[PDB]
Amino acid sequence: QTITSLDPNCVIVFNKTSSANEKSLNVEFKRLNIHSIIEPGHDLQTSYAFIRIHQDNAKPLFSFLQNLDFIESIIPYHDTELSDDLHKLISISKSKILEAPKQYELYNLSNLTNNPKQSLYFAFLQNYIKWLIPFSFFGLSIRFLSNFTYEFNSTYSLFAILWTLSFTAFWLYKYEPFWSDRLSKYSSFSTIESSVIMLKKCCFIPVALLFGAILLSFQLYCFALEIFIKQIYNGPMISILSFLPTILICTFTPVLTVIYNKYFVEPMTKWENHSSVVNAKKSKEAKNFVIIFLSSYVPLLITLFLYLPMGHLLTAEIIDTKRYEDQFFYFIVINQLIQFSMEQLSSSDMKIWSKVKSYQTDPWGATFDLDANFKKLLLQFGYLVMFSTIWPLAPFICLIVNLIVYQVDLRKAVLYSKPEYFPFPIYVGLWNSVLVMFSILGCVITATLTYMYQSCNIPGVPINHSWINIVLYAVFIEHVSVAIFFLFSSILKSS
Amino acid sequence: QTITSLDPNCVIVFNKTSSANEKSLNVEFKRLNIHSIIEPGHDLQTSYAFIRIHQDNAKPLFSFLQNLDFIESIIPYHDTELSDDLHKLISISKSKILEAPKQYELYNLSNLTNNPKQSLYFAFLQNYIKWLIPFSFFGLSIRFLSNFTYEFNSTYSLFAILWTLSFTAFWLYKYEPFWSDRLSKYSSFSTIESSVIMLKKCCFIPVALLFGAILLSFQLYCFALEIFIKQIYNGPMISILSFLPTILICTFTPVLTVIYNKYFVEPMTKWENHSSVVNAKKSKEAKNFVIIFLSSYVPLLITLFLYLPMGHLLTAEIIDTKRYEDQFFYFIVINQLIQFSMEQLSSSDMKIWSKVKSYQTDPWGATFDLDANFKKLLLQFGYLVMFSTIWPLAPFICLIVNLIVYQVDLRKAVLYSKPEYFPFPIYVGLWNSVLVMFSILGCVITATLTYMYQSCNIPGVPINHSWINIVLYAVFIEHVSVAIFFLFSSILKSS
Repeated sequence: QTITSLDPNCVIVFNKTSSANEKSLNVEFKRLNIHSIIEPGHDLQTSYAFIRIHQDNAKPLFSFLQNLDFIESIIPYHDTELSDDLHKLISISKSKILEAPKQYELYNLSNLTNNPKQSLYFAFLQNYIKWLIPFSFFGLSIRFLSNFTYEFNSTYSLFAILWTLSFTAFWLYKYEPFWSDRLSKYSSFSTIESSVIMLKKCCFIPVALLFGAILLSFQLYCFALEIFIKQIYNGPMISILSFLPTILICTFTPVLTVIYNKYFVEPMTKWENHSSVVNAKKSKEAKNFVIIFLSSYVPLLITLFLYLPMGHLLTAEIIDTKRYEDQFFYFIVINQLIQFSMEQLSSSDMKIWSKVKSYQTDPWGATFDLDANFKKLLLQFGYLVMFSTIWPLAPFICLIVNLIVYQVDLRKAVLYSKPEYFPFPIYVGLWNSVLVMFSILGCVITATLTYMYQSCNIPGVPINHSWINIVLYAVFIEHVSVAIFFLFSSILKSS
Repeated sequence: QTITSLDPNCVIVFNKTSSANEKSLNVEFKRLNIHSIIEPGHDLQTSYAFIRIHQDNAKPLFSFLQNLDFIESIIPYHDTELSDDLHKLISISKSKILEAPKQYELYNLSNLTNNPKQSLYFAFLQNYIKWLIPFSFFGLSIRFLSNFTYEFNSTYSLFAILWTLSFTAFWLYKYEPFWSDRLSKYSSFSTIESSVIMLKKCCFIPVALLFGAILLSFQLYCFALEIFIKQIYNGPMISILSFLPTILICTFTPVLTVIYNKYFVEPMTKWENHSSVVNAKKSKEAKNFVIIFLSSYVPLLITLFLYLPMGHLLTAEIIDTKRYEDQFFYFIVINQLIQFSMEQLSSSDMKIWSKVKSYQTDPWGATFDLDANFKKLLLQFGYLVMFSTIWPLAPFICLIVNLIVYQVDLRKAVLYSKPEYFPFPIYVGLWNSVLVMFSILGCVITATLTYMYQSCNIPGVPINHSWINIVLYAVFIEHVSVAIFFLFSSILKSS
């Protein structure tokens, strides 16, 4: 018998160190009911177990495997016909690439892959693209038909606020209920398988605040150094010194992140002692999102809320009128492009063996990480909601990047990602609250920015207002946005 | 057979105009299974039906009554043993009146009467008294031990904010879930027995805003008239003209609310066309709370936030240093006292007949109104949360009034109120959101008042700050309070 003729439904990868003992021999007798073949693993301390299971002899095998406690991992490998079906789904997906993804495609993927975790992220991306199409069209129209005042235009900002609140409410209370119903409704088997915890988690707030203060102070100092070298420093090599601010932040941020995770995030997450590992990973992601937030948006907020307004004060011991334009260009086009760029057995038996090996070793063969894929989308959303009023072409670039990212991620998560959910039944959370916070913050910042710079004294865009009126308007916009979001949430929840 | 020997468990009161037709005989024929006695009602167009039911022949009778559509009301009248037990419970309640009511008494009351609404209201009052006892002791201590600066003391204000947030969170997420579990857990029979509705309700927001603007403008005009009369008016009858402001406000508020209800609240509520009459009553109460809020809290807010600070500005075309003191005294002692003050058959057969008469006619015999009894408590809570920093004796007066009100309301709702829930099983909402709003607003107002008047230039208590810092502090306190409330809610909900 050969692996190809077997058409395995699952691989029981165990450490070959334990398979040196006859436990691997014993599990063969335990598998007297279903065919199995054992082959050496990727390394000398692993050995694959290509087995085929049905809906009948599924629960006993996993009930044994739970107590076996000598298995490295378990993968619900796709068989030949399922692999062909998913290849055909991908082939249908690649055609009409420029067109928005269609809902019925996601239903086929959810019925075939049976992965609610993938379905949730892909539904979020589909909703994002569908809502971004009208925003992209509106941005193009306001940029071209109303090119006279394409920067900080009142109508575009009203549309941005309304679109942000409506999209957040619609996703939270009209689509996410349906799609997350599949998280527990199907929940066939994730192959991975109280108040004191919340009290302990609250104790990390001062630590996050302190580290955010450290990061903010360093970034402010780096901005001061950059403005120094670019305005009032008269050295010969201007260009060479211009790289110092970028390398300084690009070397301090990873160091701060690594010390943060090594000494604060990991020990405190261990101290919390979460029941399930998924909760521990979610808590670590939530704690680590503060650094990402303060490293992604802080430079633009410093350039906009400070620098441009208060530059005239710091003349004693001419501001760049277009600094924010190129900064936003770099953070909305170049940065997203970079992120996309960096992120004796027979031939068929060897193909299956290499597929399992890629599932176990290669970075693209790792299991679908919903958190790391939601984080990039939410960061792009924050960029599109907080600063699209600067450049109305941000929705269009975001839409194009989203289409490319969707077409790449579908292929990766379907063909190469290690499966997690079996077809046969056997025995979002943080990114919603972060999305809501991003929506409110984006509405506030957009309204405040357009109040500030609609009649700004800087040519081609100081403020004809005071530091009191701006803050009062920001508070008013925050309150009105919260009220509008509450009304939308109630209206959509009643359905 | 006599009514006393019958010991009725329920009265089927039907209109005697319909009982002129032989339907009174038809229901008697249906009542061939359980004993029944029919007597003339309170008026010539009503007739009582003293009947006794058990858990067996109860559902068919009530299904007949539902199909009958000629009944006036149905009352689960207490029998002799239940009446004696409730009399004993009241007799136990009256003793230890000055002591806080005990939980086992409420457990006995809920087991005997089986009324979830009464249990909920009395649980709220019990929790309120229990939480107000330490606040009362703290107020006494700060008034007497720290009498030097008893007005607007920082420690008392911090305690007020913390106590408010903790009380709201504890009631919402530790006691209310348990007590409201009995709302549907028992739910034996209330004898009374979607997106378009929410959209239609939202259309009333501009109407409420317009009416609130009208009321606020009128109250501001009357405040200006009062300050003119008492400060810049040199007429002979200074005392007689002092009554005119109060007379004007007390005649304009009732006509304003009567036109509000007759022209706006009723037509719009009918337009929404709520399925249940309970929802209609709740919606009518919610819209009418804006007028009550603006009639109760605005004058003190006008006296504190305005008048005292800006009195010097309006000197041209000496402010009362104790105006707010006497106003708070009147609104926290006298007003609550006024509210409490203003709010051939045998002898036993006559007693039962008169009891049914009182159930059907007398105002104290009306069914227990949870909304009208929650509203008074919430208004007192709003006063105590917004303005107790002025006079630290407010918690003590509130506790005394609450104990008296509880001892009166237990007797009323137990002995005299018409019952709604049967023992045999047969086939809060607005005041929580209002409570949370009162908590946040009270924290904000207390903090702002303490900031303003701790170092006020008015003797015996202009502001050493500006109109910017005060608003900034108010916004900061609102955000901090909402964050603290969210943390408390999460901590208590995880349990």
